[PDB]
Amino acid sequence: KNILKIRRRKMNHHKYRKLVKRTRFLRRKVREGRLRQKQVKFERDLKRIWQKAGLKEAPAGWQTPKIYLKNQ
Amino acid sequence: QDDPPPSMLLLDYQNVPGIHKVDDVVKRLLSLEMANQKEKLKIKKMQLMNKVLENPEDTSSLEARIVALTVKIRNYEEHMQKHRKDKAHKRFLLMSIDQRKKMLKNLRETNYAVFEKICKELGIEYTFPPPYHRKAHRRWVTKKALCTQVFREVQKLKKQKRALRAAAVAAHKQG
RNA sequence: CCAGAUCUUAAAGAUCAAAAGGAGCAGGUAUCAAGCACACCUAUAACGGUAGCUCAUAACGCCUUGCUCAACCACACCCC
RNA sequence: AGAGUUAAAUUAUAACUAAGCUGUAAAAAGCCCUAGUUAAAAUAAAAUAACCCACGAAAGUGACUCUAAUAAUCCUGACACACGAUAGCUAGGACCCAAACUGGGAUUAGAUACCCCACUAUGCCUAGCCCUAAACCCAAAUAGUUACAUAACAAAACUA
Ligand SMILES: [K+]
Ligand SMILES: [Mg+2]
Ligand SMILES: [Mg+2]
Ligand SMILES: [Mg+2]
Ligand SMILES: [Mg+2]
Ligand SMILES: [Mg+2]
Ligand SMILES: [Mg+2]
Ligand SMILES: [Mg+2]
Ligand SMILES: [Mg+2]
Ligand SMILES: [Mg+2]
Ligand SMILES: [Mg+2]
Ligand SMILES: [Mg+2]
Ligand SMILES: [Mg+2]
Ligand SMILES: [Mg+2]
Ligand SMILES: [Mg+2]
Ligand SMILES: [Mg+2]
Ligand SMILES: [Mg+2]
Ligand SMILES: [Mg+2]
Ligand SMILES: [Mg+2]
Ligand SMILES: [Mg+2]
Ligand SMILES: [Mg+2]
Ligand SMILES: [Mg+2]
Ligand SMILES: [Mg+2]
Ligand SMILES: [Mg+2]
Ligand SMILES: [Mg+2]
Ligand SMILES: [Mg+2]
Ligand SMILES: [Mg+2]
Ligand SMILES: [Mg+2]
Ligand SMILES: [Mg+2]
Ligand SMILES: [Mg+2]
Repeated sequence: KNILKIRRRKMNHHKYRKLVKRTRFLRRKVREGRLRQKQVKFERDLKRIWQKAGLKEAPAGWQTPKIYLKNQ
Repeated sequence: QDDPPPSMLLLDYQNVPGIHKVDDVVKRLLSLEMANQKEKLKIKKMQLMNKVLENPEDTSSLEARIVALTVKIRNYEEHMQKHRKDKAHKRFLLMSIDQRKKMLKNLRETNYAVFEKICKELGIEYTFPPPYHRKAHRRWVTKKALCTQVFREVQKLKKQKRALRAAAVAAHKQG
């Protein structure tokens, strides 16, 4: 019967939900690490825009927000 | 928005003769005072079409149906303002607007003269459907703001270049 | 569509065809979804004015690669 | 979706009597501030009707009353707009009762399980979020035909 496939998917999900719990703080470090590079790479993309347009400095009053930051 | 007067006979008990000779008691029992919201809508719909429509006896016309939907749309908005957490009526309000929006587009492509009069009288503002419906996330709206601001700054750099630098060359000519 | 080069001669015919342009057709990938000035008007060939242009029928990116064959496109040590 | 309301049960609580009361296949633990009877708020949940099959787009809804009310003159349509049981999160309020976790008892070689007792998150109301299900009638929407014709099984087969 099809139960031979639901059980196989049950064990994999049950083992994955223990791999996250055992190494929860390892994922916390990596997630924040990827978020910093995500923000930094976004800054370089905006920095490329104004440099190629001929300007020397970013337009006055423009401070790039940290979109990938925890807020509410 | 419209406000039907309170002391008015309901739609049905109007054309029958010999009403004004009746005492105030029966007139009170037939006025909008002792009638629920349903009878109020009839008076709103009856008055509204007689002010904007050309031929009131025609119900199958697109303009007549648009007037009918507008009465329901206004009624739903009044209900929504009171019961804010109601979700069944909020869905009805959105679908009623979409149906009126669809019918206004159909009227525009067939009879422009009538469409202009309907749009002006009812206060409806017809906006063309914007192409490429996309979800404006924070990254896109931020980068779009920068590009527009950089574009304005480039204009100032060139505009002052057109003024000062040309004048400096013209200074040699003028002396 | 074709300037220009060359040949012939009665200066108007022909051979090759740059640049520019488009009815249509044209590898893989959307886990590349937004590109960021990519539009236009006036007269000037300036200035001034409008705030637009391309894109889920695949723009903008990335990877692989000569070809649709009387032949065609490209390179001539490297820094297009 | 709002506003108002309560029949049956249960509990705080009081009186009276009794010495035991709960619990299991059998026991222990727990209680003795208890049990039975009479009187009785709040909170929560909605017997029989239902052998009925109605309403909504779906998830859902079946104690009573009132108000508001169920798009389109009646095709298809997304990554767009709106919604989405239960569990879970944030803040305040409620807490009869049920109850993950936890503690005790028993069983067992072990039982951090089934069984018994106690109690918490929580199930509840107001405001916000999360957007997941065997979200399954595993059968997409709109018009139709009973012709042709049985892989199997199931809820017969098919055309635009
Ligand atoms: K009941
Ligand atoms: Mg596996
Ligand atoms: Mg050419
Ligand atoms: Mg020529
Ligand atoms: Mg010539
Ligand atoms: Mg990948
Ligand atoms: Mg070279
Ligand atoms: Mg409510
Ligand atoms: Mg004992
Ligand atoms: Mg007692
Ligand atoms: Mg109490
Ligand atoms: Mg049923
Ligand atoms: Mg429907
Ligand atoms: Mg309906
Ligand atoms: Mg549709
Ligand atoms: Mg939910
Ligand atoms: Mg819940
Ligand atoms: Mg909850
Ligand atoms: Mg949290
Ligand atoms: Mg809480
Ligand atoms: Mg509790
Ligand atoms: Mg309890
Ligand atoms: Mg134990
Ligand atoms: Mg269901
Ligand atoms: Mg499914
Ligand atoms: Mg379905
Ligand atoms: Mg469909
Ligand atoms: Mg339908
Ligand atoms: Mg059908
Ligand atoms: Mg057989």
